[PDB]
Amino acid sequence: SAAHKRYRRLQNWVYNVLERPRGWAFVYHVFIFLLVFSCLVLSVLSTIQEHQELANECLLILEFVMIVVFGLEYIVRVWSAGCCCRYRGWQGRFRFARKPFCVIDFIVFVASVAVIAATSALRSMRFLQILRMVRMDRRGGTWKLLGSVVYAHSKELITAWYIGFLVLIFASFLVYLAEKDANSDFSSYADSLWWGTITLTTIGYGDKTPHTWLGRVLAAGFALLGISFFALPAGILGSGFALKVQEQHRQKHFEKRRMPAANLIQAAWRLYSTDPAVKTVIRSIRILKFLVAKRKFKETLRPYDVKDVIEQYSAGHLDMLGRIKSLQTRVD
Amino acid sequence: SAAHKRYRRLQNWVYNVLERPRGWAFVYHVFIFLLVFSCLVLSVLSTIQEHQELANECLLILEFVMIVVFGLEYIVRVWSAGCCCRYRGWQGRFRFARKPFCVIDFIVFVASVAVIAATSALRSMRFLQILRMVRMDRRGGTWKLLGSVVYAHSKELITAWYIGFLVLIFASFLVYLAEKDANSDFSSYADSLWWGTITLTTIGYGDKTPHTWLGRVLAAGFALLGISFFALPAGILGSGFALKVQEQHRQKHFEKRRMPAANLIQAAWRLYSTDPAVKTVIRSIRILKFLVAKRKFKETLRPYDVKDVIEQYSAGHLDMLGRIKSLQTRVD
Amino acid sequence: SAAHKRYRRLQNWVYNVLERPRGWAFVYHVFIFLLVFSCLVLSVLSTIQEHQELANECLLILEFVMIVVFGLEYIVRVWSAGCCCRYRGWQGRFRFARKPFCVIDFIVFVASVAVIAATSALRSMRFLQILRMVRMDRRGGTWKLLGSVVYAHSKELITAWYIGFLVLIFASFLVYLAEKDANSDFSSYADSLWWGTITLTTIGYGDKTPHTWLGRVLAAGFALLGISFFALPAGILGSGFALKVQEQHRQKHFEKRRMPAANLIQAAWRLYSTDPAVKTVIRSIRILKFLVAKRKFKETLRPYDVKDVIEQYSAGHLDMLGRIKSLQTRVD
Amino acid sequence: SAAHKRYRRLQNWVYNVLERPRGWAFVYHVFIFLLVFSCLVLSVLSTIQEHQELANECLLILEFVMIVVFGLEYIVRVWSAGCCCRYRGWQGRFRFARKPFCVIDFIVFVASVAVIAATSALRSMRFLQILRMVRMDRRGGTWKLLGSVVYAHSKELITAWYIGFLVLIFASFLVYLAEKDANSDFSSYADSLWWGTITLTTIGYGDKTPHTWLGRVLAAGFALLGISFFALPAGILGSGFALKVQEQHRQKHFEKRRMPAANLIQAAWRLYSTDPAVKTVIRSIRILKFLVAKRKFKETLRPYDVKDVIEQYSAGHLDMLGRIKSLQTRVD
Amino acid sequence: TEEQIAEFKEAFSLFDKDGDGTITTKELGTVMRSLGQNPTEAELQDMINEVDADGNGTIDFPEFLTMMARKMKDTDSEEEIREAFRVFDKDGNGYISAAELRHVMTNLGEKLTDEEVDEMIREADIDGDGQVNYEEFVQMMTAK
Amino acid sequence: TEEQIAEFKEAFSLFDKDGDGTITTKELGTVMRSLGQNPTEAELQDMINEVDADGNGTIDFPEFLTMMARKMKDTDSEEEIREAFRVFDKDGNGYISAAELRHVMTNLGEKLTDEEVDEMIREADIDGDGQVNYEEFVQMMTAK
Amino acid sequence: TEEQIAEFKEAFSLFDKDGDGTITTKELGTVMRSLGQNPTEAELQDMINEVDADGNGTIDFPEFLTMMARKMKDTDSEEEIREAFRVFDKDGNGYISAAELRHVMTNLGEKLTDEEVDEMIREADIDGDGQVNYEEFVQMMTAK
Amino acid sequence: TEEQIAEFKEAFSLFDKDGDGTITTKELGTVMRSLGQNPTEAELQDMINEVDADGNGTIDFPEFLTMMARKMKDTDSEEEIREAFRVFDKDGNGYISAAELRHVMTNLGEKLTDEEVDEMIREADIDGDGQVNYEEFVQMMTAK
Ligand SMILES: [K+]
Ligand SMILES: [K+]
Ligand SMILES: [K+]
Ligand SMILES: [K+]
Repeated sequence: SAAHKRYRRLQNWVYNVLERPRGWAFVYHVFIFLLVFSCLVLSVLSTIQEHQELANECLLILEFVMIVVFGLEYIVRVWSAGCCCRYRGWQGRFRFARKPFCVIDFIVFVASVAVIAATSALRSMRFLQILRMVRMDRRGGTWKLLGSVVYAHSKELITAWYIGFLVLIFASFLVYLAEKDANSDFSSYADSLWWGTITLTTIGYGDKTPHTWLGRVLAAGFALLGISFFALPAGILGSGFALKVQEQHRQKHFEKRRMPAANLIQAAWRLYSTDPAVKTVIRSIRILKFLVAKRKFKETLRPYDVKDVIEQYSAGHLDMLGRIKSLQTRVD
Repeated sequence: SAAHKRYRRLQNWVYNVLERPRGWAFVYHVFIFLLVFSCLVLSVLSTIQEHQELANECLLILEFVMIVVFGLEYIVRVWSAGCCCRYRGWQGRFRFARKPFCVIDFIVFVASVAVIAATSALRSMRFLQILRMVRMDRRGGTWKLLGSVVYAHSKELITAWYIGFLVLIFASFLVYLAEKDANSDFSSYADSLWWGTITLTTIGYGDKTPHTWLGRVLAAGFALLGISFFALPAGILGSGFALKVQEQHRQKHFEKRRMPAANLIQAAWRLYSTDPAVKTVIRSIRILKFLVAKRKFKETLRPYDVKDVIEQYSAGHLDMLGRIKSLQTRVD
Repeated sequence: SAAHKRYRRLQNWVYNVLERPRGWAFVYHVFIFLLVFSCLVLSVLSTIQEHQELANECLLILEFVMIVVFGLEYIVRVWSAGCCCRYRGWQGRFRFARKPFCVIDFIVFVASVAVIAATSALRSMRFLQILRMVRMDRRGGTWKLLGSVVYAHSKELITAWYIGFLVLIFASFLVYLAEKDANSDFSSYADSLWWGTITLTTIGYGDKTPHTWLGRVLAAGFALLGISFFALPAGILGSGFALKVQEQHRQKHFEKRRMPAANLIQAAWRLYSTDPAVKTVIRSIRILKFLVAKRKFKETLRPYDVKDVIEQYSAGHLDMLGRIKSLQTRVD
Repeated sequence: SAAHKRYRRLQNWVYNVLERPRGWAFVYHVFIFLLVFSCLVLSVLSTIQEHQELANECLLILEFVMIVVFGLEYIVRVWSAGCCCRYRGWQGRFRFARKPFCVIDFIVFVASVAVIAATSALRSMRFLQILRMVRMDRRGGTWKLLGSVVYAHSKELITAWYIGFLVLIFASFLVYLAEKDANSDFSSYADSLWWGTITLTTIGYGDKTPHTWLGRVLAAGFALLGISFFALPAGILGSGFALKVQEQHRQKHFEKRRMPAANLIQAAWRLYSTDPAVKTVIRSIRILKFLVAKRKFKETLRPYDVKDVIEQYSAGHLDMLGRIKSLQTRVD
Repeated sequence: TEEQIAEFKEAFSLFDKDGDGTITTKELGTVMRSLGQNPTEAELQDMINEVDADGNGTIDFPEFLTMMARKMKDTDSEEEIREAFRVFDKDGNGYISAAELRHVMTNLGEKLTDEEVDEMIREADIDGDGQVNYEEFVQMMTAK
Repeated sequence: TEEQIAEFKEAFSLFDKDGDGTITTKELGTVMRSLGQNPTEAELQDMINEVDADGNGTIDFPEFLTMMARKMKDTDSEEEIREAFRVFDKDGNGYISAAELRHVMTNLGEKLTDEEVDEMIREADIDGDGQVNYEEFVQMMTAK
Repeated sequence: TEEQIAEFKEAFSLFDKDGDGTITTKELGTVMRSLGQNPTEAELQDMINEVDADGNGTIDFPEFLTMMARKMKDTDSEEEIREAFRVFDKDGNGYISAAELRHVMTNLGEKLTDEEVDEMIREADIDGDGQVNYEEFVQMMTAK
Repeated sequence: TEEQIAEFKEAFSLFDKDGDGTITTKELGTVMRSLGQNPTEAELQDMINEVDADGNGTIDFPEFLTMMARKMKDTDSEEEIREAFRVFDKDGNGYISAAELRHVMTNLGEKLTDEEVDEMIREADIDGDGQVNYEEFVQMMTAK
């Protein structure tokens, strides 16, 4: 029915905008992020006593807004489960809710209602709204990428950590020995460790500095080595991030080929098996399916030199040399 | 006419030096940049009260220089519109002026005349001369490249931003909790946020430092993570800049091939269609055109392995294997 | 015997977990590292006088734990030498101990017993437990990789060192000249060198800063150059680490091919030379060996485009073109 | 003569160790560098008044050492010009000295003799010994590489400079506006520029910090952008250095092929043209020359996939497909 | 032949799958849905726009010469089908097993009848092993 | 033949396109401009310097043996023209359509007459589709 | 032939190398160890699982048609053996010397008898140089 | 033939270029220097060590069968010489001009006589253009 297909269209569209954004769909998630960010900022302001009544008023209003949007978010999201046999029916909606993020969405909902109803419990509930903030990335992507890259470049990272740690242990010791007496910053080796950490990371607060000439010489000498070493992981991770995401893009690109391949083989076998209602049907299916399917397959096939191009290259060449041998033995 | 072609030559040359510099042409733009930079510096000096009369004198003289060069710049630029049917005639000059940078050039011109005529309006007009400074890059190139790269590596960047932001939120909270009592720098969570931002970026002013042992342990531990994370975008952008500009260079390189290709095909078809005034004409056109065109085409064809070399490789190989099949079926 | 093969299995397993870890085997080494790290931390705590008696008690208990695990580590490790004819028999165990890390393991053992028996000697022995810490990486891997990369990128590194050093020498000189008089931080060129080192590395303690306008201008100008230059080695090393470890992974990957190749050639020649007890034997060896060996060889052969794929490509193509010539001369 | 060939050998060897070091030859240049570095350090020490007499004594002795080694360096270097017809004979030695570094070597020589003979002139001469230090890299390599890379990646660099400069101009302005009143660090826009430069480079001395909440918000916000931007050139240069030196290594590798190619073609043509004193001569030249020349050529030919391998690939394939066409038209 | 001209008789009015030469995209879609095809309007539109003489649905049916006369034996077809198998032929060597064939056909893309898929596993290659040679399949569509 | 020797008669003095064996680069350019070619002096100079025997314009016209005797059937020509089509043949397969041909000819490089471009779209390949085979075109120049 | 059917007589019960059609993996391993093979249980299991009809050891011995009927002349074999030589043939050109052959055989993988390795150095290629052509060896296994 | 056996007569004692079968590396070098070759001791040593039967200079001259019997027509030679031209043949297409030939021969590597280089520019390829085909040269050494 026209109402039925309007239902289906809005169903699917809101589902996509909520669960799997893309393009302008990000505007809604930007809205939610700004909402929660505003809640955090307004809480921070409420901490500053010298002006908090205005903050409290605006915070109550913002909490109303949060309560309504989050509840509507939940309901629309659950209803937005009519795009597959997967989460349909009452039981399907229940399984959709068992999905862990829907849970914490329910908890932030009830936390909001508790806050508006109403000091440990209050701090807890507000912390739950901050839980929504950390829940922003649902499908792990920021975490999965980070862990994947850290594991992949484990050797480099462990080298950097080991040498940096060991430089930090020894430089701190030597400087502490040099300045144990005159300088008062380095009263104990703990202080020297603090200084070494602040120095090798290039933070350099300057609350703890060498004073003796020997101390300064040692500090500079070890600084060169360390400074080089603690900055290393950032470079390693940057390179690894670029590489890993490039690989993901390539891989994700290949599945785009998967659909047309099925299209072509389904059309080909069905049409061949078939070969004037029936004849008009076969005519149309031949013409439309092939002209579309072959086309799309082709525009999906060409790019990415890496290994893809050379794989097709090798395949074609292999049968070519196979037939070189075959034709030569056929001649003589 | 000789005067007419001198007119055309100077026309085109000044056009290129003003609008599309290359090689030594950059010297004039360096001159303009130093002029505007000197204006900025002299204004800064005029702010320093203890010596400003000399600054004002030199600034008036510099403003005369600016006024004359900018007006002449405008006139020469507009006149420098005789290289194509595009901006010729009175109406063509009008459309050349409608181009947005020519506008702001007119505004900086009139701002200069207003300054020499003559406190909000004065500050505005001087700000307009600074507008010329920001107008330096006309054709967006510094902006377009930056935006393009930021968008291309969006995943990496969002990961870094997300994790860094979240580390900054939590480290600041924990340190604030640890040092809420003893330390006086961390009077409120706002202060802790300031400290966390200054620390994780490795600026480290040192106005706000941890004092308790627990605070220092937390600060160092979180510092390691953060420091690694806030430094990440710089590495990502550096890699992306290199990659994107490399791609642009390759692409820009290919259009260099476009001209010779047309040359060859025009010469070939025309000469073939033609085939002793007419015979001498055909002789000369054959010899000169082909010997030049084929040559230039060739020197424009060879380099860039990437995909280019392997594309020509595959093309040649495809017809080769095509004829392998053809010849074998022709034999038997 | 069943007891004999249990002996062999546990022998080999403990050998692998101690000498060549992999996967979950790292948990034991993590345990040891945390043990030694805890010893270091507890010593640091013992330095802090205001609470050291608790530290001493816990340190004595930890030293008992260290003594027992290290002694058992030694014995189990030496016994764990029954996996090859290499270190078997009493003489073989002696050669296993001559291996240098087993030595320093013995010294840390005796150092621990000396500490529990019992101020220079005590400091020495505790330093020996820290020697165990630095002994963590046995087979040099953190050191070998670092040295290899430093040597490989020697040109880049020397450029950075040279220019950075020279900028540091001259910037410090000029700033010292500018601020010799007014500023009191720059009392002597030594002080200026200290300032320059702290500045160019971006530590910036802030104990020594320029004050005169000229000094600040010079400091900023030289800062730009230097700051760029001292940060360079970290980037070079990060790239080199990634590249070198990638190369190592590729190389290590190729030896994985070495075993199957021998398997295939041994099976092939033996089975061919052989070609119904004998016939059943030949049947089984043919079927099982080939079906396994060829399989494994194949799954070990395909990946890594780099040079590997193109090497196989070229090899196959070379005999193909060889036969192109051969067949054409055979035809005519 | 045996004395004559000893003369030639030592001639060439000392020439190589002085002018074109390689391997252990670097030990002598390390010696010279440590000598000049020690002179610099001892001068620095002589500045520190509270102990300078010992410094002066050791400096006089070091100057004797410098005088003798530099004079001997000069003489041995000039004499070390007997390896080619290039710098032989009295006139050849004169041209060898006209080479600019030999000049400044002469000046540092005479500066040393002037210092030992003996306040502006003295400061000058000591500065000349520092000129030797900067002369360390003779053949420009640290400078040529830096300039080459800066020019190659000009686009990226200008983007970074432009955006960073413009962020620095505006952030400084806004912060100065925010804190013009309360804060006393930002008395004038010059001060704000100083603060902005120290902040965006992540030095962060901390002598100038924001105090108002608005100032801090602006400072942090702009810090994020800037900090990312000023760190960019280091990454760009690191990548460019790696790339450029890799290219140089490849290129330098190809000339290694140049010698064997000439060897092979000289041997081949000469031996062919020749084809039993004469027969024994031809026999020996055939056997020895070819077995050596072909060998060495081969070990010099294979590596470097990049373009080299694919260039040989394409060449061989081109004649192969050429003969495919030829043989097929020959058949039919 | 007889069938070709008989279908051309309907094609003269059904160049856009209708009773009159027109754009008839929606009519074509409804007719196909009645036939059981049930296509999409956008799918019909893209197809009509691609292969067309008049380029407005009411083409002068040059597809009379396309559909019947073209044996669909274009080498592009063979290459395309080979590539189509490649994405499913992990490690190649006729990698497809009949199980994978039925899986993809009945679980992905257009979910053809399991009986049709069984007929595919029979007719296309009776062997039904994990090494079904792809040359036969591209011939199977083209010539075999 | 007759035309070859007849043109060689003028060529003996017009090796540099003039009445006397000389560099005659400017004279050649003016003569071409009179003929309607209107070339550039630098264009004439580079060309003369490239293919030359005396290398000063007054070459002993070995181009008698170059122009007529060379059928311009060099395989380098065929490869070059194929590459020339490649830059315009996006995705290949005879990608050029006559519209693209006229566009490039009349809008880029040398803007040949639209009538000449129509004659190209006719003679080179009468079909005028988006799949004009390039082998015919390279033969069209070389042999066809 | 006679030997094939004679071995098939035992194979009917020893499809898993035993006296009864069963999984008989451990029995097969013990029987091989008695024969002197001394295999591993995991090695036997993987092998049985791979090539199998029933896929449980008690296959209906289609390996009667595999072992004897398959001449082991598959081009995959030739390519595999060529690749096997490649990893040992540094710089190629028949790089293997008989010394390297004996070294690898007697020091790595399965340590075959030195007499067997000498017989390999004799039969496979009598020349025993550092340039032993690999085409003969792949034929040596396949045809030669 | 006559010359081969005549040279073998001296070779029986001059396998290391002397009057007795020995290492005779220094004697060989001195003899060559007398002949005008003037080789290096290290150059002689490496060569003797490479191609050898006894591997100590006093080889049982299997180079009787190497030098004369080997026509030096190995395809490795042709490939090597082609590669040798490649490094000098910038952009290929017979890129070498006789000027470049004389330049390299008389300025680099072994500085052969200018007369010998002129004889090379004549015999190897009389044309002396910048497009000297390399196939003739590799044949010129091998067969032509
Ligand atoms: K910093
Ligand atoms: K700092
Ligand atoms: K800092
Ligand atoms: K600081």
